[PDB]
Amino acid sequence: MFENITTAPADPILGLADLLRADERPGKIDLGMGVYNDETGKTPVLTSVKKAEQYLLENETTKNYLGIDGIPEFGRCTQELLFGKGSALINDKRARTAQTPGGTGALRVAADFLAKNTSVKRVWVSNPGWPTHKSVFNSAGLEVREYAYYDAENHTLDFDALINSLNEAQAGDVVLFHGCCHNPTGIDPTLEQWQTLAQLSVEKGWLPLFDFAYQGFARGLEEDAEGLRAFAAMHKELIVASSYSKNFGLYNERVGACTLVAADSETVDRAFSQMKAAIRVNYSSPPAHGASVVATILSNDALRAIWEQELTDMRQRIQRMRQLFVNTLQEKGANRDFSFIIKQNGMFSFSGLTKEQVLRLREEFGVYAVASGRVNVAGMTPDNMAPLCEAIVAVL
Amino acid sequence: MFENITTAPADPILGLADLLRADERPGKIDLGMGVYNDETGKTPVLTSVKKAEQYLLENETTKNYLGIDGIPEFGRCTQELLFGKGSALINDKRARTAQTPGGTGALRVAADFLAKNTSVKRVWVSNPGWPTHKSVFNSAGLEVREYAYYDAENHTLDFDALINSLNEAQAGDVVLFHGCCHNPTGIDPTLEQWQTLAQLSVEKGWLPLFDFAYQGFARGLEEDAEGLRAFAAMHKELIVASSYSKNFGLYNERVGACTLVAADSETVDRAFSQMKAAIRVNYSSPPAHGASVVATILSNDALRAIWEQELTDMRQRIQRMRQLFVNTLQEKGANRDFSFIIKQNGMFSFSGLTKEQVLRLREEFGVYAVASGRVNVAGMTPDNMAPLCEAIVAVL
Ligand SMILES: *Cc1c(COP(=O)(O)O)cnc(C)c1O
Ligand SMILES: *Cc1c(COP(=O)(O)O)cnc(C)c1O
Repeated sequence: MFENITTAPADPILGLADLLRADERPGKIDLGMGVYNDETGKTPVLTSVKKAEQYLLENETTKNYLGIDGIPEFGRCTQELLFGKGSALINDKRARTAQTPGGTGALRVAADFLAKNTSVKRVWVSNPGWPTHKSVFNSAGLEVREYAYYDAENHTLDFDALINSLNEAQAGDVVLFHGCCHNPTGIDPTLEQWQTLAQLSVEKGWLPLFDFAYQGFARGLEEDAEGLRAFAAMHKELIVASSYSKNFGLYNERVGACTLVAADSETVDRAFSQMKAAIRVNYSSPPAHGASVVATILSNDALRAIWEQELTDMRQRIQRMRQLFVNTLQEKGANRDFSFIIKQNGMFSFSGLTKEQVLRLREEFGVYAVASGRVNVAGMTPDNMAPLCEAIVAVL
Repeated sequence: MFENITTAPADPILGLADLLRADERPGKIDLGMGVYNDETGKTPVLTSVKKAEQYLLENETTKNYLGIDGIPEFGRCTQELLFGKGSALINDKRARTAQTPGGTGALRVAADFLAKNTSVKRVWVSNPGWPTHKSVFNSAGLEVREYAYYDAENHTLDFDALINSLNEAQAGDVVLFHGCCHNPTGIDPTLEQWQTLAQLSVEKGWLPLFDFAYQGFARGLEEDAEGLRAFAAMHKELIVASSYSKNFGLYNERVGACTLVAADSETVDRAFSQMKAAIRVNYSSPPAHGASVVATILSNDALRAIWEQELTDMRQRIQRMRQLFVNTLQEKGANRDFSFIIKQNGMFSFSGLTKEQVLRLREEFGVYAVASGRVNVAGMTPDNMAPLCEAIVAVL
């Protein structure tokens, strides 16, 4: 039965891991996958997380199955983090949250839910964008369409082209937006642009689907959610797929959530029962450990304070590497101006390097980036900055 | 968009949890979901697990993403547990294992893999059986067919009817077998019957898919895998979905595996790349905690010894509750003979109660069982045995 199965094409992002371990030479620099590194080039477990794990080890009395939607406290805390402490969506009980295995798992659950319970046939994603989006929605039987977003010549958000691109989107179509720290451009809409988009969305009857994997990496927890909250004030329905992989450094514990919002509590509950049905035939119930860590931290004043400071330190170290990167590039004979990199937020930098330049950096310099020219700034340290910039200057 | 979504039908097994919390009266007895309870009626964390979690808390240095297939040690140890220490399947590198979120997650991964990478169109499951099987395979677009299995009049495995039922199965069809502790009959084929089945399977060209969620609950770790090993000796290809939810008491951490076997290493690797592609568009990579606990225990001689003894104690307590159940039933005026319950292995008892009797036990006695008449013996304690048997005798 398996004689004729064909080898699967490598993943443009996940596949980098395979090439890295395969490469033996020393001095390799991993600027591929979006993982935070500290000044020493390691991805440590946060102190707040270690303390929460300590608490769980001493107070946990059973590993008995969680409900299909997961830990309730986790859901409450996630909703507060997304919509704000005293949000009306929470007061009117218009939102339902299912704990899922990572933000990717939330997208999959959203995809299966939409495919068999609604008339949705098309999902609009940005270009440039995150490849996994297309792969996940296509796997559920939904077609993916792309909308313009980036002005490569001016290194800015091409709002005009974005709006014109979306005019081709019909009512009932799903439009996916990155909450903040757009992957991979790092360029987000201003509050006024978000407001215009929220207004345009209601008017044309689109179903907003927010992918929120970097809350806290742009400006702050509350500020980074302003766009989403702008939409939530106008819309009766929406979907939010969020992840705690980066802001909690819980990558491998797979901690995320899929939040559903409807016009009222009876409608959301009815729709949510079908979301649970989708989860039931996938992994049944979610993994407790990671989500339990998040709930413990967010619900304990002391731990939350420590975590929030650790998040701030991560955001600040990336900002510093971002400025050291630009300076070191020009300092070593940078062919052109890379000041546009300072205005990008998040872990990445959409450098503008071509596919061949990225390939060359990999083969003769041992520097790994994504073929799109996306580099992980969070992967830069004071130690690898010099050799890193020297390789880039050599391929320009 | 969500105005007209219909409420999802309740799950025959998972739904019991919702009715239990909704029921306020005291004295409720949960004999529904397959979860182990100790003499006190609680589902404790195993001591070996607590020790492994202790080790992880002190030695873990990062939560960085695991590869798509999970922790390699976990896979190695899982293969050894399934096929035996020095198995030829392991020597010839004919098997590939992906760590998955629970045994249900492994089934889903197997389902998606088969649906888009092979000609498989039909999956054969037993009747009586486990409802989630049909739901998972149907969700992937595969049709489910049922084969006879139980002799309700003699409380035995109707081998004749099983064979005749499967003659309608064509080559290229998938046939699902429960490794041991058949859910819900608790009646497994003898070694000789397994051998006959392995022989019949090869001859008719079926693709075996084993669901192994109770290894160690029938007779022992090695003995419980004899059937599977009988098949693995004859077949060139097969699939095994296993779970550590019960034998490790790690229900909510979602620890399972999907093992693929092919004629040779180049074929399995090629086919496995497509299995990873299936996982990639679902949850990306698996949750580390639970699987890391399992790997730690199985690879440490000291911890493994403690765990194995804890497994033995669980199996033995269930056997004792099984005999106390029968005695207490006749002792209180049991209408008929329930000695057939002693010969069933695993956590359950296929009692023979009708749907109405089960409904009545629930509504006026507060005793919860599955509509199929399946009762969780592992949920019985010396404390609830009396009231439990009195309710059952009243509905007979
Ligand atoms: C990292 C990321 C996610 C989710 O990641 P998980 O590891 O699955 O939690 C989702 N969307 C984008 C754009 C991301 O960068
Ligand atoms: C319990 C069980 C499983 C898997 O359970 P998970 O909780 O998903 O690990 C699979 N098949 C049967 C027949 C089971 O009883």
